[PDB]
This record gives sequence, C-alpha cells and structure tokens, in this order.
Amino acid sequence: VNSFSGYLKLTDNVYIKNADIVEEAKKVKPTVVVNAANVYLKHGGGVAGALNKATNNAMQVESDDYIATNGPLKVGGSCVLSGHNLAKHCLHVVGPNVNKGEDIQLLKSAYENFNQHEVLLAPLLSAGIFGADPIHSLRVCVDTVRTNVYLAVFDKNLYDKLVSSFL
Ligand SMILES: OC[C@H]1CC2(CN1c1ncnc3[nH]ccc13)OCCO2
Ligand SMILES: [Cl-]
Repeated sequence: VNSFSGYLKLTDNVYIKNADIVEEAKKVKPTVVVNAANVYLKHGGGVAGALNKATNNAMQVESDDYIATNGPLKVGGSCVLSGHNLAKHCLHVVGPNVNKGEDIQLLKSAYENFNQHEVLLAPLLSAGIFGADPIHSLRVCVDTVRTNVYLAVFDKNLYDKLVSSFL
C-alpha cells in the first residue's frame, strides 16, 4: 500500500491520472520522481522547467555540477540526483526528442531506466514539447516498465484521449 490517490489502473503495475506532476510530488513526497530531462540537464521548459522552478533552481544548480563532473547523459539514459523538496530522489531520464531528429526507438531504452526503482511518479517520456505521440509513449511504458509506475498527466484533454484509446 502507498499514498498515491485517484489513479486509474491500466495494468498490474501501470496507473494514470490527470494531474500536475509538480503538485502531485509536493503532496506524496515519493521516493522517486522522474524528470523529463535532456542530455545537458538544462531544465528550461516542459516538465523539467516546472520541477526545477518548484525547487527554487536548486535542481539546476545540482545538475550543472553533475554535468561539469560527468559530461552529458545519453539519449535513452538517466541519472539519479536529489529530489530536493519534491521527492527523496529525482531520476532524470532522457527520452528521444523527435523535434531534434532523435530515434524514437530509444524511447524503450529510456523507460527501461524505470525498472531500477520499485515505485515511481513519472510523466510520459518524449511527450509534450518533446514531440512524440503520447498514446505511443503510454504503450511503450506499459510494455517496458515492470515496476510500479504512476503516470501524471497534467493536461486534461491529453488524459481522456489516452484512457479512451488504451488497449
Ligand atoms: O506527462 C505528460 C508531460 C508532457 C506534457 C507535460 N507533462 C507533464 N506531466 C505532468 N505534470 C506536468 N507538470 C508540468 C508539465 C507536466 O504534457 C502535455 C505537454 O507536455
Ligand atoms: Cl515535458
């Protein structure tokens, strides 16, 4: 039993809700919140910009030190950093950006990072300003993640369509 509330159950392990991931994280304080990161951990917009803003830019400061030490992530890769005031940890995961020409096949690799954590709060990878079809992102999530994932989705219109079309 966990403290997540109001989610629709899609499969044995995948749940979904129309919600702002920032407000969800502040309420639940999950062990792991997933960020929709880029390889440079430059948290300017989308989910990343919103999460970073909620940390008063502490996420960006920590991220800049991470990159200075380790260099950029890989598309499809991830790193674990602090969750600051939002969660214990933040798993920064880089889905392929279709608007950068990046290979959508890498979306499965991106979701595989979730399997290293027993429970996560997460957005649909490569969705939103990353330019991929969110219905496709959901399908890859369900077919790749085996651990317990709670998908937020703040956009109301995006959610009803994802539910109604889910197979
Ligand atoms: O999960 C979906 C991703 C992708 C997105 C934004 N997303 C968010 N998900 C959850 N909480 C959020 N807070 C702020 C943004 C956001 O949806 C439509 C446009 O891009
Ligand atoms: Cl995003």
